[PDB]
Amino acid sequence: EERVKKIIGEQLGVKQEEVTNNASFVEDLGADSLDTVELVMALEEEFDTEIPDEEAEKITTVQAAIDYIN
Amino acid sequence: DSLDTVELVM
Amino acid sequence: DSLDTVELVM
Amino acid sequence: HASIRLADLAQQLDAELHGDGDIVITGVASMQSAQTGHITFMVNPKYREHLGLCQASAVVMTQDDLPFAKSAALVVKNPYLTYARMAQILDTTPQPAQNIAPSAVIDATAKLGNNVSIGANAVIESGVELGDNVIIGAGCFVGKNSKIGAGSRLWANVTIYHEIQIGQNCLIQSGTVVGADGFGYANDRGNWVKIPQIGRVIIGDRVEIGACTTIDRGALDDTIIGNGVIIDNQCQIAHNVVIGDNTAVAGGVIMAGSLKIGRYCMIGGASVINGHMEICDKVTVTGMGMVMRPITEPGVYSSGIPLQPNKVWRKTAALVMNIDDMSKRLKSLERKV
Amino acid sequence: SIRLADLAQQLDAELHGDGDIVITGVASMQSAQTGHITFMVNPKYREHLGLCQASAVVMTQDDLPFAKSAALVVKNPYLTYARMAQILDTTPQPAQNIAPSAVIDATAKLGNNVSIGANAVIESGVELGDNVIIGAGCFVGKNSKIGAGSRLWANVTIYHEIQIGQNCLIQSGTVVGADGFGYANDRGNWVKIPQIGRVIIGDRVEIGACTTIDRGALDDTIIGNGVIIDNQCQIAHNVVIGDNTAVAGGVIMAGSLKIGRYCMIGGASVINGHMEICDKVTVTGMGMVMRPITEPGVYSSGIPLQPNKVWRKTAALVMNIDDMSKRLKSLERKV
Amino acid sequence: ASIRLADLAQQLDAELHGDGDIVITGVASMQSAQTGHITFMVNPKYREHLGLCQASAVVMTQDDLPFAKSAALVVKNPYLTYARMAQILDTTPQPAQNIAPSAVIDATAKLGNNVSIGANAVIESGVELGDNVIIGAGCFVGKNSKIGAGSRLWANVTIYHEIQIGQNCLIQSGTVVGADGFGYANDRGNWVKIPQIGRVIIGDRVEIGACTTIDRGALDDTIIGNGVIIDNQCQIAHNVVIGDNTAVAGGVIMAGSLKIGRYCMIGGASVINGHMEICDKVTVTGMGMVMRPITEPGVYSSGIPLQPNKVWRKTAALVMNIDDMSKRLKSLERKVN
Repeated sequence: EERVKKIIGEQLGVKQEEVTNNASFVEDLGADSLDTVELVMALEEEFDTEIPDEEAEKITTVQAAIDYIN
Repeated sequence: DSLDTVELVM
Repeated sequence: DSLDTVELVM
Repeated sequence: HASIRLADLAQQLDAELHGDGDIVITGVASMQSAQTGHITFMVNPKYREHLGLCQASAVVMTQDDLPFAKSAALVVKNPYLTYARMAQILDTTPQPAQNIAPSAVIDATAKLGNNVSIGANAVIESGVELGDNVIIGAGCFVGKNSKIGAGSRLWANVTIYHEIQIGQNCLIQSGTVVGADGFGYANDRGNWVKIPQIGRVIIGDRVEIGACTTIDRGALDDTIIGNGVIIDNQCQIAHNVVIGDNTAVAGGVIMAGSLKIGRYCMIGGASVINGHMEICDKVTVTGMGMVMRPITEPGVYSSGIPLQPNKVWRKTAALVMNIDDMSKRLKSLERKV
Repeated sequence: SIRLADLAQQLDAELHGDGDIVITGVASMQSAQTGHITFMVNPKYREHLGLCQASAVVMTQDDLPFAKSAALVVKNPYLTYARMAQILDTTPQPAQNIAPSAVIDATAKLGNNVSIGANAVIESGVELGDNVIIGAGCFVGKNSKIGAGSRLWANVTIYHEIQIGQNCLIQSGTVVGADGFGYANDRGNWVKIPQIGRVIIGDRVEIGACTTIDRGALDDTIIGNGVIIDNQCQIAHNVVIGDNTAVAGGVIMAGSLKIGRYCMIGGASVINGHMEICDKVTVTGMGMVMRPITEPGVYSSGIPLQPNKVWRKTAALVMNIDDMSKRLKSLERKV
Repeated sequence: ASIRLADLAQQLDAELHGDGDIVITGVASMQSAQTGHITFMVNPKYREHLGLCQASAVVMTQDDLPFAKSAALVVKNPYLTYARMAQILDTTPQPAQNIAPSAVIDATAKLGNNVSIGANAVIESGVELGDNVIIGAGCFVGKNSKIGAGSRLWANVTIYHEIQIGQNCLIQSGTVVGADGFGYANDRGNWVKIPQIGRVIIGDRVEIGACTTIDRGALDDTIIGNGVIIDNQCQIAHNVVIGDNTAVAGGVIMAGSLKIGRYCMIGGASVINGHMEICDKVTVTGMGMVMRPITEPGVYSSGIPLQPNKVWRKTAALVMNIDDMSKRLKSLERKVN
């Protein structure tokens, strides 16, 4: 989880104290129009994988991020 | 249009 | 120019 | 107008007043600049912790913000819309002109309605009809047989050509030109031959147009701006463009000839739109959109590659321009495997 | 108003139908009523002729069988349309006679049949050729010269020492001869470079509305004969544009750009300065002209609209295209 | 006027290599220069052209000197020296001289010493024009606006109400300062106008080009810093703040509430998103699509340059289907591994 949360923290330009299990990228973490797509690409690299379009679409908050890799 | 044939051929 | 040397390396 | 009691304002705003209704409100101000007598508003709940800093006599807010108020509060559903309304009530914006200036040059055949104001050195041509309460700013030109509807207002140095129709309660900012010749020319063996542009511009009611915008007249039929349209500064609206009701055009948009835009659209700044095509209702184009093709389905549309540091961009540009050779190398690799 | 036979003769058209039909104006095919002449270029409109209410239609020999009215048969209907629209033009003049409210310097030289609109301002040393028309509220700066037959609409601004040729037309809001954007940098402070070059506009140049043509720094900004420029264009100092070139709306040219003859610059293109574009170049809309163009032809740039969802991906993949190159190459190394 | 080469050399802090008695009548380009003219060179590719140049004097550097074929003025910075000598030998006239009888000046307007107001200019109530201020013909200056000493407006400039302009500013024709910002609230599809009652505050030594529009603030002010230069056809939305000595080239579109730092250079036709900050000493190259804040100094660029049309078509179609391409790269990237 903390791995994901460091990536979400680094991309979105936030401090780890703001990455809440509840937090939505756009609403809570000031994600712009390219932010989540670039964040999903970031999780693609440090998790040596590939996220399908039917699924990344459902990755808009850190719970949805963590709950998918798990 | 200008792009339509290229897209089709693709 | 701005793109010449990059292109050269290519 | 000048002053208003808080309770009277709240009533006009259909707001729920919490605090002293006898408070005298003199104007609207930002949260950071508000002082005694000023009303401000809050939309984002982040500002809750800053209400202590704010020196307004009153704050427009929602029910949930109320326990955080550090002043008299006006409780409503939509603080931003309420702000628009109260700013209208407390508006300090002057008029472009008052009465008929002696230095205005007004043709004898021009028809003026009741309570028309015309500013210094403005020029009104023959056959012009100005509706009741029309205000023409200083140095404007209103060309032959043009019609400006009741309550419409032009700021200083606006140019209206001939046979133009402007509906009621429109507002046009300075520097704008409505009804210049469209860009019509036939090519005779390399030489350009002028096509007289004898259509008009028909602007609906409640249309707001920004500064230094150009709206050309039609070649034969008309350029048409539907009701409630808003157009920002530096826009180019070419001959025979039709814009549907309530559409918004942001600054610096370039529209080519014979474009039809539907209702309730939002065209983002510096978009460039192809002509002789249609954009259906409820379309949003984001800033700098390169609108090459027709748009038949509603939704948000975008184009463009955002900034990169110069060194990085050079590589990106060089690689994209070479993308056909990347697409080639991949087909061959796919073959091998 | 004109007789169809008389109009056809001025147009070098073959008249097929009643020469005595009276023509009162031009109209679109769909708006045309009795008394109106219209035209047709695209053969797909042939079917539409049967519902057209025009007294006459301009068309080609091939279209003639499909005609349902008097027809003017020509080789080039669009061009004929331009000519007939000129004959039947209802556009007023920007001014007639010399308005009493106009402020004209005593040293201004006026030719014959000059008309100047109300509240126009003509500076010292100005020369207005025969039949020049200056619209209401215009300013024409010191020692500027405007040639015979040229016309400015209302609220045009011409600076000092500007030369405009004959039979030109400039629409309202346009500014010709303002200072070029010349500054030297002195430890972060901008020091103005006075712009003492001029603008020279040739004959039969037509310029749209809210266009800005800056004067040169030392030598001149030059617009060749027969050039057409649309609205909202920016022509920087020391730009040279060749004869018969067309510049569409909202084009931004940078300093010392040289453009050849017979070019077509599409709307909202952005053109780098201190370089040359040769004759017969077409740049399509929104062109990013960064490099010199030495060969004739059609050039383009830009990625068109996509649904916002799709675009987001497209944009992110492009900004990361370098990584996408490295991985394509290592995957080649491997195999 | 005219000036002896030696006296010009002194005023420019230049080393005179040649006859100090030569009379300089004006500045000219190397190609057009004749006797009596002084020119300059910066690029060393022109050293070989020096034999053909007919200037009475050339401004150059120490390493250029052995190539001189005329009197020479040796300095550290020829381009800057050019700026200074051009100012000394400036032939540009003034927009106006004395107070024209046709100017319409409100009784309450206040004039400093040696103010010139051109023909048919219109000056509203409460206006303050400082010493040596020049207002060109056809200008409009709105209620209570204030223009600092030494500032000059060319013909047909529009200044709205409550605008403040510092000292020694210069504004070219067609420019509109202080029009309403593009402020509207949406009420069930109808746009409701938000009056814009902030102002525009322009610092000292600001130069603004022609047909540029700078909107007044909604509540607080649009702010242009000292020593800012803005070219033609620019749009500066409500509540933009521009830091000192920043340069804005032609046709830039700025959205509302953008803050730009000091010593920035914003290239022609850039489109800049609003409600964000650009820090100090940033350079954006022509046609930059500025979507995101810029926190670190340096040069930033965007855009894909021109290609022959048939090439562009493929480049476009492939870029557009780049997702289907990246996917195919991944599949193959797995099979091999």
